[PDB]
Amino acid sequence: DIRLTQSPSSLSASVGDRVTITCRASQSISNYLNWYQKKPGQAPKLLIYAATSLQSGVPSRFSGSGSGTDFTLTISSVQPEDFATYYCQKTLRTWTFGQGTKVEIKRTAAAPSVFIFPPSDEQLKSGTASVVCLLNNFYPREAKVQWKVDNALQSGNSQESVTEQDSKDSTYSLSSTLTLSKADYEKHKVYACEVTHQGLSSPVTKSFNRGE
Amino acid sequence: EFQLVESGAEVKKPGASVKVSCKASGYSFTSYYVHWVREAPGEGLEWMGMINPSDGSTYYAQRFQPRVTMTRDTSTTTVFMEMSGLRSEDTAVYYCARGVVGATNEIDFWGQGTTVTVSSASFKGPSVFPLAPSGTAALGCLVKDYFPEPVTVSWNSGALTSGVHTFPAVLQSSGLYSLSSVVTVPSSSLGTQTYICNVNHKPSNTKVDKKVEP
Repeated sequence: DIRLTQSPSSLSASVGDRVTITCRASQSISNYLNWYQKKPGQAPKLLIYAATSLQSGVPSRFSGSGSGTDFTLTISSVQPEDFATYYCQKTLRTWTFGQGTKVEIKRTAAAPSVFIFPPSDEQLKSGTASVVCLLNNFYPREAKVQWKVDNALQSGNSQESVTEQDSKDSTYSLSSTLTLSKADYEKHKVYACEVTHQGLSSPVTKSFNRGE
Repeated sequence: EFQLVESGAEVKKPGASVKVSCKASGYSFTSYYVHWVREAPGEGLEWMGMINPSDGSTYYAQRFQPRVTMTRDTSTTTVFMEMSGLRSEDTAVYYCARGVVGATNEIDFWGQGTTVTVSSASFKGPSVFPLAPSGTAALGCLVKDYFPEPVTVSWNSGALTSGVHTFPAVLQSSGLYSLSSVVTVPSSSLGTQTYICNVNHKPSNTKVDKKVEP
């Protein structure tokens, strides 16, 4: 029926900041809007119900406003336990959730430490080769990794994962894996990982040569 | 004291059906609605529907309407969510939650959630490969070709917790998962210290210890 749009998708903030999150409804949904906090590995926690009402046991720094089509969830001063994803929910007819706004911790830029791992000899026994590229402790999250085999750009044949913000330094880490058959792997000499990141003046390349 | 205990993690073949149970306790069963909400990996919260355990009245999201049936058993104060024609996109954690409706409208209490994984892959313990070290040195463990989730990796039992990153797993084209766990250590240690990853795949009763050498 009625769509819900949340803004922004991603937000960065420091402890004690004031953060504002927005939910826009495609039609008037009046009062019927709730706000949730959701951290990874747990069920959602209800913060605000009926657009403006504070749920019992929720700290006062949380508050909601709006009616009709436009809703705001603000946190007056962000406390370190407040870094989570936030959802709005229509509580009318279909109880549709919004997309979620992820509230992450702001910090100074940090360049990734870059590492390349050739396949191990025991993995090659299996007839598979996996080259792993590690991007360690970087901020902000946005980064770009490129695999180049014999200086030829690779696309669509690697997998990657990113950690959540570290609990102590608030940086991210990323691992990328290029996987080939032992046959293919033995057909090439040079395996390279190119990384561009705003903490880097120019792109960084780590690489190795199979026979060496 | 309030409790919504959900059925344990389940793996189902594509095209099959799943029936997740929600046993409620610690409050009067007929006085609250039960909601079902799911979260597929990398997606946001998705509301599926409601049920009134007083009458058995249901209200579904249109998106799940023909595949999802919710029922209750009042004698056992238990709610059920049945989903048919499961596809890999139905792989998610499924929550049930207790909710008041009408004069006030909110979901106030939540279950622990149930992982349903939808795949044709057979259970399989991981192959563990070393990520050999090449002022600080990184080394690690490539944990390849296991099913299902999850795997735990620790270092040195675990004397080493610092600077460790265990990456979220990826689903490979094979239908098996794969991840890396990396740690940074002093380059000076590579002559003295032996580094072991302790990989534990509980779902297959598999434990692997791989020494990572320079």
